[PDB]
Amino acid sequence: FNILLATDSYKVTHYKQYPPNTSKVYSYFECREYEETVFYGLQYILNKYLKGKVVTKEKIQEAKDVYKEHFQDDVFNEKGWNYILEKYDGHLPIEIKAVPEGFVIPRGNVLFTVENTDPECYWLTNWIETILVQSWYPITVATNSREQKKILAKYLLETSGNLDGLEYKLHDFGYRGVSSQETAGIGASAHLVNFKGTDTVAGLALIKKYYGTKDPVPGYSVPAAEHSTITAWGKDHEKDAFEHIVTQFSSVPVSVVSDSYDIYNACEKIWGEDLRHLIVSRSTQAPLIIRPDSGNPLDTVLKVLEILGKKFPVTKGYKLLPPYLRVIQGDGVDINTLQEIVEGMKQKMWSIENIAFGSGGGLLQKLTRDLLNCSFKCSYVVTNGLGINVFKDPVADPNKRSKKGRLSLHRTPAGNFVTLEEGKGDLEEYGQDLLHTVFKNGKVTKSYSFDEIRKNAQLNI
Amino acid sequence: FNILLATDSYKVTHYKQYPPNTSKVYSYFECREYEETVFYGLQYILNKYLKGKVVTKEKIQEAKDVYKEHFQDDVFNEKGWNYILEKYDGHLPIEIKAVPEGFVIPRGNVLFTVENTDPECYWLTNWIETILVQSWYPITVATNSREQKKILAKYLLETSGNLDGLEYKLHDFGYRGVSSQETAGIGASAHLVNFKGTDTVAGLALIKKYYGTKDPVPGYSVPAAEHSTITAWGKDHEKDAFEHIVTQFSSVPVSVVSDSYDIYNACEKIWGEDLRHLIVSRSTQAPLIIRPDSGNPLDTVLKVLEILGKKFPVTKGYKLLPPYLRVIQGDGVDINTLQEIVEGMKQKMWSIENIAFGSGGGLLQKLTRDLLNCSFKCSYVVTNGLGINVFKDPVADPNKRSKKGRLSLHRTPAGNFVTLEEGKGDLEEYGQDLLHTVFKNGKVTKSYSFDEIRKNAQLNI
Ligand SMILES: NC(=O)c1ccc[n+]([C@@H]2O[C@H](COP(=O)(O)O)[C@@H](O)[C@H]2O)c1
Ligand SMILES: NC(=O)c1ccc[n+]([C@@H]2O[C@H](COP(=O)(O)O)[C@@H](O)[C@H]2O)c1
Repeated sequence: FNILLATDSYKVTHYKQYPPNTSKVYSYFECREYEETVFYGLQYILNKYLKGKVVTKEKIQEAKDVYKEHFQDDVFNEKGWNYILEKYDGHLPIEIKAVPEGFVIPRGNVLFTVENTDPECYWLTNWIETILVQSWYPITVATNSREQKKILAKYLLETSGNLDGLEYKLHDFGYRGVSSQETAGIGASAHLVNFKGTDTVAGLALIKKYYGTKDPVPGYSVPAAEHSTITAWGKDHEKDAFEHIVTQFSSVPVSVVSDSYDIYNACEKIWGEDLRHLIVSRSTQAPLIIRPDSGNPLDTVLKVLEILGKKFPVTKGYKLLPPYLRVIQGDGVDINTLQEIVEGMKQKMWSIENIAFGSGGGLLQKLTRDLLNCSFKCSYVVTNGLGINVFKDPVADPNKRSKKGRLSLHRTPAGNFVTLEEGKGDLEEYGQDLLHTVFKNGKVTKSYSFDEIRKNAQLNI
Repeated sequence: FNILLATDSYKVTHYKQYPPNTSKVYSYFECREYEETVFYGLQYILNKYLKGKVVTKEKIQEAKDVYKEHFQDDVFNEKGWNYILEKYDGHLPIEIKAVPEGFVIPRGNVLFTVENTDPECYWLTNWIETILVQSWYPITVATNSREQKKILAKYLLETSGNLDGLEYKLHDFGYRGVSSQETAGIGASAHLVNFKGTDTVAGLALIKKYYGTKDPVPGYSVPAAEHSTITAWGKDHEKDAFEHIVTQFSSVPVSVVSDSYDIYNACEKIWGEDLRHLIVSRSTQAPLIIRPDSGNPLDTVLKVLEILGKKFPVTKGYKLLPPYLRVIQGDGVDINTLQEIVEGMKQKMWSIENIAFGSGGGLLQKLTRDLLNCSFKCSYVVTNGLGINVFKDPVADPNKRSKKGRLSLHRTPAGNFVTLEEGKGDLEEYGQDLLHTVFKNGKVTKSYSFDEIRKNAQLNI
């Protein structure tokens, strides 16, 4: 990894575009005004990509040769980097201030800020914008996940009276659905800020390496079948597949995909008759978890619950299946369908304790920077020894307006958050800044554990 | 990276669910029936994650410790992996056949197959499904990027009778909008299969390391301004920013974002009057590229085109701006809005040679496995010494039905593609199988250069 090659190309030519005599470039990151976002992921970026000696004679050479060919010109600021190499032993003269990871802050607030600690490197602050803006992913995943947790708590509570098992209603199935091995780990860890159910193993590695927890692992899983593990027996032997797997994993929870050929036939006949004796004998701590994987998410769940209800003993006002029988909808689930499904179940008078959800692509991939409008902007800049407040303000789009001057975040007397502009924070009217330095001159100054982060992101419930 | 930790959690328990006496598991990947996909990206995966000695005593122990806590049970198939370490020195007893990369194949066709080469490793085939499926991303970006090229080619050919400069009509801006550094490079290289304009430097590295090109680099870029490059000067001194920039880059093409305050009160006044002399004086090889970044993409472009048309000399029957002035729409661009904009310009009688497009999130992030239905499935298995064709066929979703038995791809006598199922491919009816062994027993057996891929992915016309 060469940080000199980890930025938008045009940013290579920027050092020649700022106002002469500029000794400071101050920028900030916000989820421009999901009215509530979870701040998570910076630490990962700090350690893995910005910490220590990121500049070397070799890397400078490599960049030089690349850009020379990339621009068909020699715009690369070779001298600017050698400076950092020769004076700071390849460490970035920058200071990043940010809110504690895990913090739930309303939109339109400053989350973190970046500024060069050396006037000569006034061009460095925005050079690292590209790599820093990717924190949108961890923030969005955690937030979107947390909002799904809210939807689940609301309905689980309404239909059962408690939230027993909430931490496991949304299971991560997004490993194969994301765009890369790295994205898998980042996103899966973001999801674990809110839940404990995951099949995206890469998530456990990242958390262990960059954040850490008291317990051995942040998330857990259970044995489960996949289509190949069923179809391999042959269509005529689907029942044999089911019987084998349930017996193999008899003393623990086990999920078996039942839609290989006909999910309904499977629930009514196979599970409800042919193997019924193997199911009802199951412990409450190790139930069978039937798993549909096709057709309309809400219709299939209701139709599957309706059938199992005629084959098994169904019992606050909502119908509950036997403690040894459960269902998991792990197909076509995203924040929107999730809402439709629980509301759809609530209507049909089905308790939510009867179900769990598996979300992959909709949980870790179908997310974008526009969702929370994660943006990095220049608000302050010193030119000719004079500090002026800068900002954009497109005419045809008042939403894209950025904040002005030096920023700071404060806890308001009423216990809320307020972001102050134009250095007004220096006047601690609402107390001291909430943003703390987490990085400075190649050194990670402040770090948080996954346990802290999890605590900070708890729901009000 | 630990391949023993790079799979979906439930796949760790699959070895105990397969039919007993199973010696082989044969699976395939396809983009279930965008009626034409660009196969690209496997080579990156094979070399970086599957090649060589990927199994070691350490990795076995690590994987064992994690899964013991993850499953709260000891289910990890330690004996299975030790066998691989002792028998093949950590090399994966797997063989992967695949259609040449860059190949443009219609959908519903097998793109690559996987199977174990040693009976005791029948479980390995689907253990690596998770990591192999992520190839959906490169395949999708490249395909989406190629379809957009078709659109640009169609309208640029009707408005100017020549595809000159098509290669640079769609610039990659998605570096910051993507979920990770690795995704950025993977996706960027994918886009570069069809174009040469990019700002996502990560892509140049990956191509150089895993594919290689005749030329020094796959993509190129030109100097461009950023909002902070304009606003740093101050609201009142926007014209100064513009002048300084166009001057700094007076001999090379330059892009200047001009919507920081008022896009229209910038093209008519500043660019059309105040600094017009610095513009009409520019070379055809270093024009001024005006860049709006907000408001309706189509409307802003059309309105900006009329302004510039009434301040500069305008000339197949379609309007054209002086060779020293051009426009790039680098906001709100995706496959769909791209079509609309080129369409809108056509109805307004403007030539496409007048504009270029920059796409970020829409290009590399707003995509999922759903788009092309990229799926990995088991089609052939050998149990009790006999091989049977297997597959899924969900009642409620005919679309999710999978192919049966050993597969092969063939070039029809009409220069088309066809997938022969049930090993019927052994019969040289339509020639020889196009799937080539690319990986076997831990070694990459066949590779392609980026030049071959681009060649294989070319468009008709
Ligand atoms: N434990 C499990 O049953 C499990 C885990 C991971 C992925 N998957 C499968 O892959 C899919 C997830 O990917 P998407 O949600 O992105 O389509 C699911 O629909 C499911 O069929 C299943
Ligand atoms: N050369 C360039 O002008 C350039 C390069 C990379 C990113 N960008 C910015 O980032 C945006 C693209 O990212 P998204 O389309 O994903 O929001 C553009 O609208 C632009 O404002 C601009």
